[PDB]
Amino acid sequence: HPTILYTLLSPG
Amino acid sequence: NVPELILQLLQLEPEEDQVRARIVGCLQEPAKSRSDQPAPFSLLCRMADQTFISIVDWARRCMVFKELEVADQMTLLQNCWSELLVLDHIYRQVQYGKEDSILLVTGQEVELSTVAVQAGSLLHSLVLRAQELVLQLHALQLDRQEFVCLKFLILFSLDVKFLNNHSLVKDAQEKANAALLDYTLCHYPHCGDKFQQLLLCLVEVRALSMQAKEYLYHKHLGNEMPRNNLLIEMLQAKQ
Ligand SMILES: CCCCCCCCCCCCCCCC(=O)OC[C@H](COP(=O)(O)OCCN)OC(=O)CCCCCCCCCCCCCCC
Repeated sequence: HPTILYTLLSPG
Repeated sequence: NVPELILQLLQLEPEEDQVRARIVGCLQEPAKSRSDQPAPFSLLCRMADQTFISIVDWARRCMVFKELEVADQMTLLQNCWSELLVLDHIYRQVQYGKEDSILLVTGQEVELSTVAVQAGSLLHSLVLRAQELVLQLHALQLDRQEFVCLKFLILFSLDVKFLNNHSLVKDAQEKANAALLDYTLCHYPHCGDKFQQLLLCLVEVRALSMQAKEYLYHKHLGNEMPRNNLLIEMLQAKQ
């Protein structure tokens, strides 16, 4: 479930 | 004389100067914006995307929000992304103080006459409506303390029933509402219900944000948005 938002919040 | 929550939020609020520098650094190449005339749609889309990234970074540092699990953090941002972007634009105009032009986060100034020429009916309407809200907030003497409290209120505007951590967010909601009420009553006593008026302005921001989402959806259906656009990802709410 990789999303841009997730990469912004999961320090990566 | 200022609520603790607001004092804390002020410490996390960047300077319009640094945000501008940060975004122009992430944006900038050459073909439009620089030149001025005409106006880059793709560049403005990237500018809005970068503005939201700056907002997400602010949220990540915020008291309470920083204590939540990623799932709760994403749910909160999925509920308020458009409102935070609209409030950000509106506050920028309140400080700008010019009724015939709009100020962008990059520092670019756009004449409203230019918007009338280039924008379609939907976007033109959105820009004009935002300016009406700017006028209301200017008349209410909206200040930085109130602005940061409103941002926090919007961030935690979601009913706690949609989150895992209820107690933490519930307390934040109560603290924020109490802070805005206390601050406005103490600093602007002659504006009887400034607190209520500001909350009504948020109702207006919400309505405007929904119309903004409709504009984005229209652009999406016409395949006019840049690929991998973050605002469109937020619009799809599938994270
Ligand atoms: C979801 C909330 C997002 C908030 C984002 C706030 C961003 C403030 C940006 C203000 C930009 C003014 C540009 C004038 C450019 C001009 O007039 O350009 C005219 C063109 C529009 O042509 P048209 O598409 O109508 O053409 C139809 C036939 N060509 O547009 C652009 O370059 C638009 C690029 C804007 C990308 C912003 C994506 C954000 C949409 C939110 C729209 C929200 C307005 C909100 C007001 C509160």
